[PDB]
Parts: sequence; C-alpha cells; structure tokens
Amino acid sequence: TLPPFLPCELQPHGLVNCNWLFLKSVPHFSAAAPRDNVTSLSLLSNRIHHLHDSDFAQLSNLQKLNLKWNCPPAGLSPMHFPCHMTIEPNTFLAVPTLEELNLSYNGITTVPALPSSLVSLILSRTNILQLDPTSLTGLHALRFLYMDGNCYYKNPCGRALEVAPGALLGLGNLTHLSLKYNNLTTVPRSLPPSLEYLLLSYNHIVTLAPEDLANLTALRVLDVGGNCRRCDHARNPCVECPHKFPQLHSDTFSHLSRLEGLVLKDSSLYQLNPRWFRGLGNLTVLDLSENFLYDCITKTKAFQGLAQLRRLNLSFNYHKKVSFAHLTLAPSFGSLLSLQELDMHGIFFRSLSQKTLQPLARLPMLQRLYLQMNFINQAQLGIFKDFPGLRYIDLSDNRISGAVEEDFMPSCKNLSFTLDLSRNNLVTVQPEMFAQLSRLQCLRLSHNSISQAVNGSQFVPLTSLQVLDLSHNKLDLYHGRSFTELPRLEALDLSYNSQPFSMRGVGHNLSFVAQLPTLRYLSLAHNGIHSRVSQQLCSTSLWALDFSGNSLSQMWAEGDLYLRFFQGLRSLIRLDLSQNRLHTLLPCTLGNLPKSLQLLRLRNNYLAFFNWSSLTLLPNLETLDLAGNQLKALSNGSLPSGTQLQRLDVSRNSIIFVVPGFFALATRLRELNLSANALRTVEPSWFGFLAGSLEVLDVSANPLHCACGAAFVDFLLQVQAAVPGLPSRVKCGSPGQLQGRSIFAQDLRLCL
Ligand SMILES: *[C@@H]1O[C@H](CO)[C@@H](O[C@@H]2O[C@H](CO)[C@@H](O)[C@H](O)[C@H]2NC(C)=O)[C@H](O)[C@H]1NC(C)=O
Ligand SMILES: *[C@@H]1O[C@H](CO)[C@@H](O)[C@H](O)[C@H]1NC(C)=O
Ligand SMILES: *[C@@H]1O[C@H](CO)[C@@H](O)[C@H](O)[C@H]1NC(C)=O
Repeated sequence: TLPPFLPCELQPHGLVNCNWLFLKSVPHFSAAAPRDNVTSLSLLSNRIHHLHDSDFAQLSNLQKLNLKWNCPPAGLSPMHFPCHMTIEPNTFLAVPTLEELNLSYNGITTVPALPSSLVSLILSRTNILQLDPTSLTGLHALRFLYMDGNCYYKNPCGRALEVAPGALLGLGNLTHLSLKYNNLTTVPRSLPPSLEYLLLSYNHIVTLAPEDLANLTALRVLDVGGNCRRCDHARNPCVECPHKFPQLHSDTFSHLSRLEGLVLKDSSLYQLNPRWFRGLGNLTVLDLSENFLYDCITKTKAFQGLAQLRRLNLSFNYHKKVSFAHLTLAPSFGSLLSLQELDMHGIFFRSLSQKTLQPLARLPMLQRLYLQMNFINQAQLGIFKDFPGLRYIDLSDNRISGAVEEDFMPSCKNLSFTLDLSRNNLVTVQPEMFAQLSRLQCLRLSHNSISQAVNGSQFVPLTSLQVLDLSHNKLDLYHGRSFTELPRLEALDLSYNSQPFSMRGVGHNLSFVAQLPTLRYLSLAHNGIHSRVSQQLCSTSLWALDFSGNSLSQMWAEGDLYLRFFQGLRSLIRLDLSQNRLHTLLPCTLGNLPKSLQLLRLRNNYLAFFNWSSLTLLPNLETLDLAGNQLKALSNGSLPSGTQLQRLDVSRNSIIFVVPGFFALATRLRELNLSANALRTVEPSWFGFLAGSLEVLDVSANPLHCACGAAFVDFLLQVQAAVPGLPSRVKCGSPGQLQGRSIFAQDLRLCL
C-alpha cells in the first residue's frame, strides 16, 4: 500500500502535510485514499499559482486549509518575481465544511467567494486593498479576521487600504480583527460591536479620540502602537512621527471598561496623560516601549490608581543621541499594587542603587524584573534583599564589575530566585557582591571575562545557590576547593573555559567534584583538557557530565594514567564525550566507564571502527549516539544478545553496508537513525525478525540505488509507520536523472 496521500504525509489529527514540496498545483488524491479522514490540509511554501474548482471538492470533512507562501507578491518574493494567483470562483465554495483559511503571502487582489461555515480567515500579505459590505457578505460564523501587511515597505500599494464605513457590521461574531501594516490614517468607521481584540499597529493613525472607538465596549485588547514611530535605530524603512504628533485625547480609552491589554509602543510619547488610564479598571497589561519616556518616568503620576496592572513594558525608552538617562522611578510606580512583571531593558542608565527602584521595593507581588541592556556600571546588588516577592532579575548585558565604590543542564525557570549577570565586564568576583543575596537559587555569570582564582572563597554568602553558570569565561585553573563554599549546589556549567598558558605551571585539580555532595549536573565542555588534569573524577551524587570538546584522545594515549578517569562517578547516567578527537577505542577503556550509564554520546569524533560486542560492558546503556564519525559499515560482529539499547544514532557516518542480522538481537531497539550515510539500499535481513518493532527508522539523505521497482521500497512501505518523511524526504542517489528526487517520483510510481 502506497502512502495514501502521495507526495504528502498523513500525520496525527487528520492533517495531510504537503508543506515545502515545490508543488506546482494541488495534488488530486486517489479514490482509494481516505479523503473523508482528512480534516486539515497544509500546503505551506509550495508554488501553486492556480487553484481550481476541483482541488478541494472531494475532501468532504476538510476544516483547516493553509495555502500560505505559494504565489508571493513581488515585494516579498526574494527575486521580486511578480505573482498573481488565479482562483476559480467555486474553489472554496466547494469546501462547505471549511472553518479555517490561511491565504497569507499570496498575490490575490480580492476576497474570493467563501462558504458561510468559515470561522477564521487570514489574508495577511496579500494585495487586497479594499473591504466593503460585499467583501465578506454572509460570513456570520467568522470570529477571526487577520489582514496585515497589504500595504507597507515589503508589499507596497501606492496608496492606503480602504475599509468602508460599516464594511464589517454584518459580521456579528467577529471578536478578533487585525489590520496592521496597511498604511491606514484613520480607524475604520463602525466596526462590529462584538470586537474583543483590535490590532491597528504600524499604520499612520497619528490621532485618536473616543469616537474613533465608538461602540467598541467589548474590547479586551487594543493595539494602536507603531503609528507615529521613531526611526533613529531601524533597520528597515520607517517614517518618522511628524512634529506635533501624536494627538491622543485625554479620554480616548475611558469607555473601554473591559479592556485588559493596551499597546502604545513606538508612538513617540514624551509624556503620559494620566487621564488616558482613568476608568481602565480591568487593565492588566500595558506596553509603552520604544517611546521617549526616560524623563517622564522619573516624575509622572500617570500610574496612580492602575492598581490592577500586572505587566508593564517600558523597554527601549532611550535617548536617541544614545546616552545615559538618569533613572529614578517616579513615586506613582509605587501605586502599581498588583504589578508582577516590569520590563525596563534598553533605557540606558549608569547606576543601579537604592534611589533607582525605591518605589518598587515593597510591591508585594513583583516577581520578574527585566533590567538587561542598560549599560549599568555601578550596581548595589543588596537592594534586592528587601523586595518581598522577587523571582527573576535580568541584569545581563550591562557593565557591572563589583561591589559599590534539557538532559545535561537544567533551566532555572521553576526555581524561586534567579539572577542573570551574563555579558557584563566581570573580571573578578568579590564575595561581598552577594552578601545580601543569600536566598539566590540560580546565578548566571556566563560570557564575562572572569579570570579570577576559583579557590573556595568567591561565593561564600550564597548558601542557597543550586545553579551556577560560569560558562564562557577565562578561568585558568580549578583547585581542589573550587566551589566548595556552595553547599546546596546542584548544577555547575564551566563549559568554554580554556586558558592553557595561564595554568601557573601545573594542572587542573578536579578533586572539588568529590567535595560537592549535592552536585547533579556538571559541564566541562570545550575546556581543552588534553593533559594537565587530575587522573580521576569521583562523585557519588553526579548524574550528568558533559565532557564534550576536550582531548580524551590525548589523555588516553598517555599510558594508562587516564583509563579510569570517569569510573569514580558511581551514579553517572548521562555522559557526553562528543568532539574529543577520538580515533580509536579499547574495550578496556569502555569497560572503565561507570556501569550505571544509560546514555553515552560520541558525536563527531574520528572513529572508523567500533567493537559492538563491547556493549555488554555497559549493561544499562539505553541510548548510544555515534553520529558524525567515520564508520564505513555496520559490521565486525553484530549487536550482542541481552543489550538494553533503545536509541541508536549513526547518522552522518560513511556507512556503505550492514551485515545481515546486525540488529536482530537488539530486542529493545525502537529508534535508529541511519540518515546521511552512504547506503544504497535498506534490507530486511539487517533486522532478522523484529523490523516491525521499530518506532523510528530514519533513512533520509542516503544515496539510495533507485531502480524500477527495487524491493527496498517494498520494505519501506511495510514499515512506513516508523519512517519519517517517507513520502518526500527519502531520496535516490542514482541514476543521474532521479538523483536527489523522491523514491516515489512520477517515473518510479509506474513500477508498483
Ligand atoms: C537523524 O539524523 C539526521 C542527520 O543528523 C537529523 O537531521 C538533522 O536534524 C537536526 C535536528 O534534530 C537539524 O538541526 C539538522 O538541520 C538536520 N540535518 C539534516 C541533514 O537533516 C534528523 O533529525 C535525525 N532524525 C531523527 C528522527 O532524530
Ligand atoms: C502610503 O500612502 C501614501 C499616500 O497615500 C503613499 O504615497 C505611499 O506610497 C503609501 N505607502 C506604501 C508603502 O505604499
Ligand atoms: C587537590 O586539592 C587539594 C587541596 O585542597 C590537595 O590536598 C590535593 O592533594 C590536590 N591534588 C593535586 C593533584 O594537586
């Protein structure tokens, strides 16, 4: 049985996925295909320029249809190729079950006839330049209409979009309307009173008053930002706000009592009118980013009584000459009694002290505080001890320098208190910086130039710290007492620290790993450890070690000094020895790895041989990863009986053949990656019995020997459930004509 929707892929939830197939038109699927099981059809990024009456006409249960990026407009086309999509009149009418349509990024100039089942319609980046009562007549179900980017720099129209008065009044269920990047100068008259989300950003609506929002009292989100922009630091075409604008009247929003979110970013505001927020008693989110409010926020009263507000964005309110603002928050920030999140990144100010955030200090719910990219170079970090609810501070990308004058490395996201000081100019860490920060659970100091002696005296106050990121620094030398002042430490990232001339004539002392009793995850990746190191790592607690990007090759050529290097990690589960220049491997060196290992990576070494019988010496191994080595074959014995191996990756080798029965004895094997090798066939004999056990068999990017009709294709059709991208991504290597084309290309489809 062929893939039922060739060239496309059936996926979960009745989705036929035809994305990215260079298709010139919509496939006419066969009669025996389960056309009725199809509820969603995706055709993203093909090149269908002509749609017909009969294209969708027999998909009796089709609900979602995505035709995005098929006939892109000149301006959006990389090579400015003009495109005007032809759409036969009944093309969509013939899908009377259709509920969701995405026609974005296509050269269409009018709304085609749509059935009245439609609930969601996306027409963004098309060339529709008019909307009137005849445009979406009778679509009484429609809840979402998105039509952004029909007239802007990447898709110009020489004029404005025209939404006629009442054009959409017939749409009595329309709750979501977006009309950004349409070159509009006023808000369309008489929009459905049912609207709850109205996004009008990035037009040229430079003036706003309460009648512009007439009758829209169900509005929960209003976005009118980017309508009189500042252009000093784009990037892309941008029209500056004309001099005496914007003109927001003082009671514009005062009848929108259900409003939860309000966006006034990039509106060139030098000043806030307190009256704008009067009556907005449900307002939880306010975005004032990219304005000119650096001076205003030191004295404003506009925030008084926004007692329900939970998120406030003031980011990129910076002097356009590019210099420091003097930041002292106005007292009315203190009235934000419900504030959970405050974003103040990219304002630019020299100093973080007691004065700076004073009015915030006692807000009982304030949890997240974004202060990155401010070029702060003096910070009193003690100020954060007396914030009652702080969970996260981002001070990354500043120039602070001291006190005042995933499976291998977990994230800090569920922790109670995290401070990120990455990308500052920290060279040395004084322990008094954190004297008022005993409660910190996660500390990030990556991408500094820390070249200090780490000797057990740097982080003394931080008695609660569970996670320390010191990756990407200039740490010279690890001592036996390094990090031993951190009693509760669970994760430690030291990746990308490599100063081979600065070791003071000695080597790394890795005995500190044995001193950290709660440590679970350690990374020493890209440290350039060739030599000059302790002979043994020892830990009863450690679960994951990333040792990638060193030279164990050199270590293990150096006699037998380093043959038990990892053995003392009595509970190691995950070990990454990828990128270690490993040319050979003794079975005696593999058996000296911790017996508890479940997962071993050797991505990107130079291994041309592997003794597969030596996998008995790792009885608990479940995932083995040998991607990117030089295996020429899978041979020299087979996978031995009893192996617990479930995931095996041998992608990106030069595997030309596999011996018969190579995978026969691996009864737990479920996932096998054979992608990007040199295979010319796929054989059932490789798996003895048990081929139907595999849940994933990836055989893409192989130079398969396509012939009419090769039996390996029979095999892949039999186990097609496990083969990802079978209908399109499993390709031929020969003959010359079918080279790089699908194994089911027109020519070969005759031989089935
Ligand atoms: C099998 O291996 C191939 C090649 O290594 C994988 O393809 C890569 O997938 C990663 C993400 O997993 C991408 O970053 C790369 O861009 C992909 N490269 C190529 C050439 O495809 C593939 O994902 C793996 N398959 C499975 C099922 O894990
Ligand atoms: C926006 O409208 C003006 C005046 O109607 C026009 O000159 C300009 O070209 C339009 N912008 C685009 C991107 O087409
Ligand atoms: C490692 O560190 C401790 C000092 O705290 C020392 O006693 C031990 O002998 C050192 N080992 C080496 C090889 O230098």
